[PDB]
Amino acid sequence: RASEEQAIQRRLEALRAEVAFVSTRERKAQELYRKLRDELEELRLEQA
Amino acid sequence: MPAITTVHESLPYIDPEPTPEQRAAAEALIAEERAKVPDDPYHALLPPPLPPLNESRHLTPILQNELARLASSPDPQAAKMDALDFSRYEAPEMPSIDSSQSLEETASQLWETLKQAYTAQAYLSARRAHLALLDTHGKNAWLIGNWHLEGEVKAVEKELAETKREIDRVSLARQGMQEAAGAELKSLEETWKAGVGRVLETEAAAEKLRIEVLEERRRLAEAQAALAVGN
Amino acid sequence: ARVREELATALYQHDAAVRVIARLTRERDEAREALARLTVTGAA
Amino acid sequence: ARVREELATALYQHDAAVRVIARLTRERDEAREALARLTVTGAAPAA
Repeated sequence: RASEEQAIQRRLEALRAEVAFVSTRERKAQELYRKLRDELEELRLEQA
Repeated sequence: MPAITTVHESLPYIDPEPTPEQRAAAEALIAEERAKVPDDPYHALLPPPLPPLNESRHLTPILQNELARLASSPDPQAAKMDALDFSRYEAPEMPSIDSSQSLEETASQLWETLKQAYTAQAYLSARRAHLALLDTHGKNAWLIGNWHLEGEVKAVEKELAETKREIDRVSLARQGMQEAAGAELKSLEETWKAGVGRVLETEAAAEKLRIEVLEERRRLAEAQAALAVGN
Repeated sequence: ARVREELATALYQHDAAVRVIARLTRERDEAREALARLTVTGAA
Repeated sequence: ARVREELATALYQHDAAVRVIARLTRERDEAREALARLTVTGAAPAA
C-alpha cells in the first residue's frame, strides 16, 4: 500500500507532465494554424 | 520490519490485470535480467545467514551433538532416540537357581531380584498414590486446564481476527485511493491521446495551408518576374 | 519470522514489478505500433 | 535455512525485475517522447 501510494503520486506527476506537454503541443499547433491562416489571408489580399 | 524500499509503478486496483502471456513475457524478461548479471550474496536487503551449531551463543555442546546426530539420521521426523531400561520396572520373575550354583551366587541373585521387586513395589505404590490424587482432583484439574486452553485459543483467534480486519481495512483504503487515482489517470491519458490526435490534425491542416501559401507565393513571384520582364 | 516477512515483502514487490513491467511493455508496444502506423499512413 | 535461501533468490529476482522495469520504462519514455515531438512534415507525393 505504501509502494502503491508512492507509485500513484509519481505516475500522477508523470501523467500531469505528459498532459501539459501534449497541451503545449496542441497550443503550438493552434498558433501555427492561426499564423498560416493569417499568412494565407495576407497572400490573398496581396494577390487581389 | 521489511527492508524493501523499491518503488514500481503498479496499480493492481486501477490498471487492468495482465494476461498470462504478458505475465510469461514479464517473467522471461526478469529471467533474462537475472542471467545478465550475477546475484549478490552480500546484499544489504538479504539478512545475515544462520550461524553454525558451535558458533551459536545459546546452543550447548551437548545440544550441538544432539543436533548433529539428528541431522545425520536419514529421517529426522522418525529419528527416535534409544529408550532407557524400562524392563527393570516390571515384575521381577523368580530366578532359575541352578543346583550347581553356589550359595553366595544364589544369595546375590536373590538379593538383586528382591531389590528389583522392592523398586517395582515402590513404583506401584507411587502410582497408586498418584491415581488416588487423580481421583481426588481430576475434575478440577481438567476443568482448569480446559478453561486455560480455551482462553488461549480465544485470545489467538481474537488476535488473528484483529489482524485480518486491519489487513482488510488497509486493502479497502488502498483500493479506493487506487481507484480514484486510476480514474483521474485514465481521464488524463484519454485527454492526452485526444490532444495528440488533434495536434496531428492541426499540423496536417497547417501543412496543407503552408503548401497553398507556397503555391500562392510562387504565383506572385512568377507574376512579378513577368511584369519586370515585360516592362 | 524476519526471513518470512522479508520473503513475503519480496514476493509482493516482485508481483508489483511484474505487473509494472507488463504495463510498461504494453504501453511501449502500443507506442511503437502507433509510430509505425503514423509513418505508414502519413496523412493525419 | 530454506527460507533464507528463498529470500536470497527472491531478492535476486526482485533486483532483476527492477533492472528490467527500468529498461522498459526508459524505452517507453523514449517512444512517448518520439511520438509527442513527432512534428508532421509535409507529406509530399512521390513525383
